[PDB]
Amino acid sequence: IPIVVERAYDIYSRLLRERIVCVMGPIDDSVASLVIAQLLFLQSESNKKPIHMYINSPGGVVTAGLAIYDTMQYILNPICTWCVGQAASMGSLLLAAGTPGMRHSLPNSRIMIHQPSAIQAEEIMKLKKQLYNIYAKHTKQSLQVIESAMERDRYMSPMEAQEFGILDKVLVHP
Amino acid sequence: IPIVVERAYDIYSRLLRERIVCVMGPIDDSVASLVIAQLLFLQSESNKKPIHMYINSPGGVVTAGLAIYDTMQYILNPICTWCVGQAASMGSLLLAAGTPGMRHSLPNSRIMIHQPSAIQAEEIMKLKKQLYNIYAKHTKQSLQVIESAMERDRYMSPMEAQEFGILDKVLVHP
Amino acid sequence: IPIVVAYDIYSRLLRERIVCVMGPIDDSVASLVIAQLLFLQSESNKKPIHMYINSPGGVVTAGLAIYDTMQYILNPICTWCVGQAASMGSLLLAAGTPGMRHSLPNSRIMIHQPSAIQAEEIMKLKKQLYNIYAKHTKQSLQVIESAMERDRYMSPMEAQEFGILDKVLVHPP
Amino acid sequence: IPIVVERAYDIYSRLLRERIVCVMGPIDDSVASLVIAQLLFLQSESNKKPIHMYINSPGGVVTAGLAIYDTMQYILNPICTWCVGQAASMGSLLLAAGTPGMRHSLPNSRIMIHQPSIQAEEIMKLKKQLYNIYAKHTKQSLQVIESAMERDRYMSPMEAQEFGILDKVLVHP
Amino acid sequence: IPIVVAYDIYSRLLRERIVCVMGPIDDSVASLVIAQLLFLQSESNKKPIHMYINSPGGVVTAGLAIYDTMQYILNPICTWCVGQAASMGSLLLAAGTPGMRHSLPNSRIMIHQPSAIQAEEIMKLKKQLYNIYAKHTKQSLQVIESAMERDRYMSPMEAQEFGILDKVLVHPP
Amino acid sequence: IPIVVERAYDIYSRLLRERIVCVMGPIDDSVASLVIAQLLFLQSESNKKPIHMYINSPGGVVTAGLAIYDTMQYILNPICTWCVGQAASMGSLLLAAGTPGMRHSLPNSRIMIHQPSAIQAEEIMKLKKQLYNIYAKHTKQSLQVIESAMERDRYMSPMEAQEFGILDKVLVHP
Amino acid sequence: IPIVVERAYDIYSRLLRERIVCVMGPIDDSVASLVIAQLLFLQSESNKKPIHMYINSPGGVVTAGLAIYDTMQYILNPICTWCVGQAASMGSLLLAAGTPGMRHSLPNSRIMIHQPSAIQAEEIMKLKKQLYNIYAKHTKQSLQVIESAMERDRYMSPMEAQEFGILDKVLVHP
Amino acid sequence: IPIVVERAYDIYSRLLRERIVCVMGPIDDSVASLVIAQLLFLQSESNKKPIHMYINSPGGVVTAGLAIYDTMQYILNPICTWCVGQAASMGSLLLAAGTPGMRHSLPNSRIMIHQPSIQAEEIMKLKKQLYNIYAKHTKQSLQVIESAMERDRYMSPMEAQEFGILDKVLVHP
Amino acid sequence: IPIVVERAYDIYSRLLRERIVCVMGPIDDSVASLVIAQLLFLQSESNKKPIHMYINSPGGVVTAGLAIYDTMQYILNPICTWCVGQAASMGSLLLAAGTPGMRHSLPNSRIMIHQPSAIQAEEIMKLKKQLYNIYAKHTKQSLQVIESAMERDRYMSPMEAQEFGILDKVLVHPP
Amino acid sequence: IPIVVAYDIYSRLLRERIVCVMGPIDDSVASLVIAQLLFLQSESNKKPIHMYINSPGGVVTAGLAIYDTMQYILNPICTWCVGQAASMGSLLLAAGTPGMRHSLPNSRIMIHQPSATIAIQAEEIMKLKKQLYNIYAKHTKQSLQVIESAMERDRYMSPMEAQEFGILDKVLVHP
Ligand SMILES: C#Cc1cccc(CN2CCC3=C(C2)C(=O)N(Cc2ccc(Cl)cc2)C2=NCCN23)c1
Ligand SMILES: C#Cc1cccc(CN2CCC3=C(C2)C(=O)N(Cc2ccc(Cl)cc2)C2=NCCN23)c1
Ligand SMILES: C#Cc1cccc(CN2CCC3=C(C2)C(=O)N(Cc2ccc(Cl)cc2)C2=NCCN23)c1
Ligand SMILES: C#Cc1cccc(CN2CCC3=C(C2)C(=O)N(Cc2ccc(Cl)cc2)C2=NCCN23)c1
Ligand SMILES: C#Cc1cccc(CN2CCC3=C(C2)C(=O)N(Cc2ccc(Cl)cc2)C2=NCCN23)c1
Ligand SMILES: C#Cc1cccc(CN2CCC3=C(C2)C(=O)N(Cc2ccc(Cl)cc2)C2=NCCN23)c1
Ligand SMILES: C#Cc1cccc(CN2CCC3=C(C2)C(=O)N(Cc2ccc(Cl)cc2)C2=NCCN23)c1
Ligand SMILES: C#Cc1cccc(CN2CCC3=C(C2)C(=O)N(Cc2ccc(Cl)cc2)C2=NCCN23)c1
Ligand SMILES: C#Cc1cccc(CN2CCC3=C(C2)C(=O)N(Cc2ccc(Cl)cc2)C2=NCCN23)c1
Ligand SMILES: C#Cc1cccc(CN2CCC3=C(C2)C(=O)N(Cc2ccc(Cl)cc2)C2=NCCN23)c1
Repeated sequence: IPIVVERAYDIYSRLLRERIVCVMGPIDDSVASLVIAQLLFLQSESNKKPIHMYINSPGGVVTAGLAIYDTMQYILNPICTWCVGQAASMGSLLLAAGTPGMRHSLPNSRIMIHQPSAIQAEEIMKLKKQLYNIYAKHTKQSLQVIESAMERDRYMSPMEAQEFGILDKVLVHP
Repeated sequence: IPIVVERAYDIYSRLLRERIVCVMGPIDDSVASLVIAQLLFLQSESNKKPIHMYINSPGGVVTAGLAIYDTMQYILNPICTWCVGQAASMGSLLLAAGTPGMRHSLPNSRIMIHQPSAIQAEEIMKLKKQLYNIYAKHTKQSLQVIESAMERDRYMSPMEAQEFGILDKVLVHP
Repeated sequence: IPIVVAYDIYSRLLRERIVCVMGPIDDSVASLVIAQLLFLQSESNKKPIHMYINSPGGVVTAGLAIYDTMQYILNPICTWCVGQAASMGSLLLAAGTPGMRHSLPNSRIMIHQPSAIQAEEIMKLKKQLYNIYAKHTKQSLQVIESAMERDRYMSPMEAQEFGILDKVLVHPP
Repeated sequence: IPIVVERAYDIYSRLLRERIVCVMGPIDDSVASLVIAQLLFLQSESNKKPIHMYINSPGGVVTAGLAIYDTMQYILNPICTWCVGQAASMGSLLLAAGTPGMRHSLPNSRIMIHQPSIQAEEIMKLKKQLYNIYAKHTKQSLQVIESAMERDRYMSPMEAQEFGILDKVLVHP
Repeated sequence: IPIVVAYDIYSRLLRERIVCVMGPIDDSVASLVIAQLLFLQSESNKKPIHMYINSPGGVVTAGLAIYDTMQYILNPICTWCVGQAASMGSLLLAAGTPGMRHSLPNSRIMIHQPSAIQAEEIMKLKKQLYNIYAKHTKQSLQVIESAMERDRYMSPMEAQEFGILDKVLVHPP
Repeated sequence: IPIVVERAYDIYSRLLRERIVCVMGPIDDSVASLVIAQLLFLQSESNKKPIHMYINSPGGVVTAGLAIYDTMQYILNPICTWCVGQAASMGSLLLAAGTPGMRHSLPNSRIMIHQPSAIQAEEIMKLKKQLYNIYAKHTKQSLQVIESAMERDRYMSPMEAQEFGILDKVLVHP
Repeated sequence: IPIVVERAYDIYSRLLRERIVCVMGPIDDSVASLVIAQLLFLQSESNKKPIHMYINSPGGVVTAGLAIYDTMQYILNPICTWCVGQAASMGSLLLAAGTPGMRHSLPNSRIMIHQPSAIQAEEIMKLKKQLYNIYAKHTKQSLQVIESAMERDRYMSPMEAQEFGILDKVLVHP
Repeated sequence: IPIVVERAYDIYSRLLRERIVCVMGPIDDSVASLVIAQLLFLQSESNKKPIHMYINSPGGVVTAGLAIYDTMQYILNPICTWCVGQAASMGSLLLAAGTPGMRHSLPNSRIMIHQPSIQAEEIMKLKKQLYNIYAKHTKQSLQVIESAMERDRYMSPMEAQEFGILDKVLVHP
Repeated sequence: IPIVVERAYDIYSRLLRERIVCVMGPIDDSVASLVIAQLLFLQSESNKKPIHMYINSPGGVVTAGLAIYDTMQYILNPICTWCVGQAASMGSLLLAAGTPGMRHSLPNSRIMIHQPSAIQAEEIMKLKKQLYNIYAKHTKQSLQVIESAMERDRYMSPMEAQEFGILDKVLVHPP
Repeated sequence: IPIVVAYDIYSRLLRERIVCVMGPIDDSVASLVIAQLLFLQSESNKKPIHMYINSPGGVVTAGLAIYDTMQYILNPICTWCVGQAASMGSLLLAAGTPGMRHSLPNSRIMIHQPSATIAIQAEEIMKLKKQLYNIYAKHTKQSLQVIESAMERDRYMSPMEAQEFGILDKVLVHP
């Protein structure tokens, strides 16, 4: 990982200085802990300067993704979400959880809300319903529209995602 | 692990200077030794200022969880416990052992006191009864209610765990 | 391992004169524990050292090397058990200074030994353990021998009654 | 496995023709199914002729050993148990479960009723089933069985005879 | 395994009343050797059995199970060592009928034992071996004990002098 | 393994009915037990008819080679040894231990008496001297000539091994 | 492997009844022992009925291949060799070792005399020279022509092999 | 590995500043190179100040242990050897090679000169080098060293003192 | 790796500051590139000052051994070779390749010039003959003598290696 | 890796304008060698650059990337072979600037390519081989047919034979 200088930082530390938090790759408890630590640090530096979440994630552990979601809801800051590459499963929940008006995608990204695939059947569906309710709330779709949509094994383009309510804006340049 | 200026710390060192101790992931002896060392250290800086324990944990080794528990009870400081993600098995014992009035969860966490399925049968039950007595004391439920509940292979929402006495506050914002 | 203020937290512990024995005891754990005991003795021959024990046991000869160093140095040694002290773990707990052997209340202590050398050597080593435990608990050889045959754990108060430790502590005295 | 002629038979088939069932090596569901099939087979050939069970086992899966134990008790035949090598844990339960007066060991065998090492309550429910079985067939009290089982040790055939696990120690026919 | 005239060659050996003990001894080797000894006894209680031993040793309790069966049956047993008889191998060689323990001239014999159970059990097993070896070599316990401490092999003639075997054979007598 | 009619045998059973014993590949205890069983069996069919041992072997376990050797010396039969391919280490000891006048090789075989580089140092040398004495006896070379030759990490042609006394006849045709 | 009937044989046993010996695949000591056993059996059934060796082999252990060669030279029978697929390294030596006039190849086979790639440098070259001398003898080329040719890492077609003297005949139908 | 301050030093660097060289765990070429580098370094700082070698080793590669032995003999410094835990095989050779009067053990250590378990002649040439080294430093005859080394056993520090491997058994400074 | 004292260094760096280069363990291309880098650096610091090479090795890759050899011959510096533990196969070639009069062993070392047992047969012999010519040259023995001693799978003591020409002095203590 | 005075020793070599090509060539080695060559060119596009080669070969496309970078930069490039230069290693050796390609005396050089690459179609493997034929022809000044016949031969050359063939200019013992 390369070093940059004005002051020396490895490049990911330099991104944190810009108020950017990276969510790349599968989400597990360790990624969630490092993402949460950064969200709370950046709020500490300022309650109202926007925070940017870069998402390129195929998904990951549901409870770890919900821990990130709950922290995003908890801090006061506007949070801008940006999808590069893809946002599948828990990645798309975090993308849709950004501050309204500030959820973005680059033009070739792929977005999926279908969930892939130790605990009991009652617990798996309780978690499933929590996802149904988060998605309904942030997309402004009905529970039934969410449930039928998550049953489809397929990706959407940024513009379909925009029309469904996961995203507000599709980019190309600044 | 990103670096943050304040004066250059990795972000987990910065959490500790905020008096936050992280309990993420399975508990084993090496997790316990690190958590204990940090609790004693924060006590030595100040025996009055509260300490905050952040818990996202599926449980782990019982004796190592009991070492953390005993240290929490030993130090003078008030201890605020916070659940994000999940607090299951020993994770939820540590959450319930926070200072009364100061046990919290974020809204989408999942809490389980049922214990997961080399020592003798007498020893396994002796440990199990040590857990029954700890949970009964911090929830103020009777031993028989703790015993029947832990037989249920379940998971509870934050609001149920509040009513049961595992925690005090379910918060969404500051 | 976090950094405190510059100091990684385990080096800060050593600055308090705390030596940690967490986990299976083998030769390199023993080499590090011994290095630390001799270092702390050279800082002050008389100031107490604190040994934090959370351990399932380990290699007998490595255990006896730590034991021999503990008896060698001039310092008083406070032992503290958290979590557990099983097998060689509990030998090191029992070997602290008379009056300064402690446990927190939910610890489990065991002196039974779990199940390459000849049979005569295994028995010689076993009798060295019987003699060490008899000396520091003040029990007879026969009592130690019969107790070590029972595959069970003791609570802190029962270990206190048997003579493995002196005090079960809930809060700071 | 060599063949013996009389008709051609592998040697283990010859033994079963002798009314001998072998319980060798760890007990698991597979072993239990084969042992049970053989006990039931021999009963259907005659529910009066004795059945011989040859045991050389370190033990194994408790529920699999209980399945064999129950079948032994269910069939009408007298059952002679013979210990060669060792009978440890479930091994020694099956040996002690033979028909009274018909439980034997060769002279250099080792016998252990200590058990080695699913939810905590279920582990003790199973252990209680073993205490009740050992008490019934040895005629010791429950308290004597429990103390004996926490001792991590083997017995000689003569000690196991005194305790009630066996009736006879042999040398020759 | 070739076929001779119908008979695989190892079954033809059993027809000569030869039982092979080749290789590490474990519980299934012992179960097969015992099955064969009892089979051959039922063919003729009095006809000699021949035991071919080429073995580095193995599990002690499995070894003692074969030993106990050898002493149990009525038959005389000729032991023959080819290649080697180490540890439990050499116990079974020494345990043949007095006068009928043999070796070919380039065999190596060892009674030293190589280097999960408690230390007391390992010593009990070791003393059972001392008593077996003392009985069949006619040496005192002290002599057996000192010899087993030496990590070395003996030639056939030295094993003959020590009492492990009776005859070193080059050609058919 | 093909089957041949004569009355249906696999071809290795047919070799045995011709009084041929195969010693192919590394020698270990299980090879030795099978070779010994066949030598005794062929002796029991007839103590006078020659037995033929076919050897293509890089050597193997010393004690197992010595068991075969001792059996060869024990039985009454003349034994013809034949080397094709190679006879190295214990393989070449068995070749040299054939009945005098009846040791052969095919033309392109390679023969080595040098020994390849858990027991004590005294035991390893005791075994080594047992081999020195066996080779000296069947080649009728002196102990010191056998000792220096075996130090040479070499391989010899059939004609050299004839001159050294390892074998008697090098044949191309009947 | 399927069974055929007039009399039941697995198909490879039926091939042996036709006096066909298969050398397929890499040549090691085990293949050589089974090939040798069959060559000697078939001579036993008849001293002068031709034997057929089918070769599709990338090569293998040199000493094991020389053991097969020496047996082919030893038996009295005419031996017809047939190459299908390929004959590389030791496979091509066995192909060229057939009775003159009776070495054949199907039209798409590939033939290589280049040798691919524990013993000392002196031994590797002694073996190499044995191959040089066998190839020179059966191809009627000079040692120098063989040595320079084996240095070329390349396959020949059946007709080049015919012209070089490895083969006598290239087929297409009976 | 914790840091100690005076300047920052990992604890093993602090020990070397004390003129202490650690020989822990198996001896191989890597360990030997580091030990040798340290002995030579300490000599260059002073060829008179004693060097202390702390040994807790089951042994290891003979030639690597001989490299250390030769360096120990080569440097001019007095060398104090200290055994904690165990000194077995090459371990015990290095312990016995300390400067006379300066060879120590803690009280519960175990010491073995039996060696555990390339061409046969070369294995004995090496073993002969070890016999000569042990005879020189213990002052026993070659015949006494050879018989002692074939016994598969450990000695206590007091026995090893009688034999000439050590001079002093300690408890405290 | 322990640390030693201005300035502080790991002990292997401190060795190089003394002009000591270590060849411990099996010789492969990366060991050779490191030893070579160290030889050429030491030559640039002083072209005339001796370099010391410490050898405890069982041998290794021949071409990598020869690459060290050629560098040792290339530099202007005198090179003292020291054998502790063992110098086998390529290790003993490097030991013999030190400056005449400066090749040493401690007393209990074992020395072996026998080579242990993908390239063609002709290349293996080409490389073996290069080893014969290097050993002949630095021991002052004939080719035939070197060829016959290398067929023997044995080790030499320091004193027989001395008599054979592989080294000059067996030392027990400093001078 | 030892420190010289702070400076790990491989960084000290880069300060001498030496670039090391040790061991097998793959994309990561090529990236690091290219980075170093362009670095040294930016320090001075006239001071010679030194490539040390001890290599059995490696991935063709990654060798060709180094070759093209050597040809692209302006500096004179001296190539030095120690140990061996096989397959893509010998291409790089031969690609140094004329008059400046060297070998130490016991090196082994091979232009035969071993029987690497993602697996590829038959026409692509031959297209690559013909790229290597051309590069070797241009720098050895041999005709394509001599190059082709020579690479068919599975063998190593000595340095003096490599010098006659046009792969290197100078074989040397000392400086
Ligand atoms: C897992 C988790 C989690 C997620 C959302 C909220 C909380 C509640 N927690 C509860 C407690 C708490 C909080 C916030 C806080 O944001 N800060 C300031 C701070 C934090 C981190 C850094 Cl690096 C710098 C500054 C804080 N300083 C003392 C306590 N405290 C948990
Ligand atoms: C395992 C364990 C364990 C758990 C709970 C209590 C104790 C008792 N122990 C007993 C001894 C003791 C203690 C507290 C202590 O809290 N501090 C101050 C300190 C500690 C760590 C750090 Cl990083 C900084 C400051 C202390 N300084 C000397 C001894 N000592 C053990
Ligand atoms: C293995 C071992 C071992 C265990 C217990 C005692 C001894 C004897 N040893 C014997 C020698 C000795 C000793 C003590 C000593 O404690 N110190 C001072 C010192 C040590 C380490 C550190 Cl970090 C700082 C200071 C010491 N300085 C020179 C010699 N020396 C061994
Ligand atoms: C698992 C199990 C099991 C164990 C103990 C008793 C039963 C009850 N069972 C109940 C049913 C039953 C039984 C006996 C039986 O002993 N025999 C005769 C028989 C059995 C086996 C063989 Cl080989 C030959 C003959 C039987 N013939 C039909 C049904 N039947 C189960
Ligand atoms: C484990 C074991 C064991 C070892 C030594 C003796 C005994 C006692 N056992 C005790 C019982 C017993 C025996 C002998 C017996 O030798 N035979 C005859 C028989 C056996 C096998 C074969 Cl193939 C052919 C014939 C026998 N027939 C019914 C019971 N019975 C155990
Ligand atoms: C291991 C071994 C061993 C090696 C060499 C000699 C002996 C002595 N032994 C001693 C005993 C003995 C022998 C020969 C014997 O050759 N035969 C005839 C026989 C054997 C095998 C087969 Cl298939 C067919 C026929 C024999 N029949 C009864 C006993 N017996 C051992
Ligand atoms: C390895 C090998 C080897 C290769 C070439 C020749 C020999 C010499 N050998 C030497 C001895 C010998 C031979 C031939 C022989 O061809 N036959 C007839 C026979 C063989 C096998 C089968 Cl199935 C059927 C018939 C034979 N009958 C007794 C001895 N004998 C070895
Ligand atoms: C392997 C090895 C080996 C073992 C025993 C003696 C020798 C001879 N060698 C011979 C050469 C030699 C020596 C000593 C020396 O002890 N020192 C001083 C020094 C060494 C190391 C450190 Cl870290 C600091 C200072 C020395 N400085 C230059 C040459 N040199 C080898
Ligand atoms: C692989 C290799 C190799 C082996 C033997 C000789 C050469 C020739 N090479 C030829 C080129 C060359 C050389 C020497 C040189 O020794 N130095 C000075 C220097 C080198 C390294 C360090 Cl660390 C410090 C100083 C040098 N500076 C520019 C070119 N150059 C190679
Ligand atoms: C893969 C590749 C590649 C290979 C050969 C040439 C080019 C073209 N490239 C084209 C671009 C380019 C080049 C050269 C350049 O040599 N330098 C100077 C520099 C480079 C590296 C370092 Cl570490 C320090 C200085 C340069 N500075 C900006 C752009 N640039 C590619």
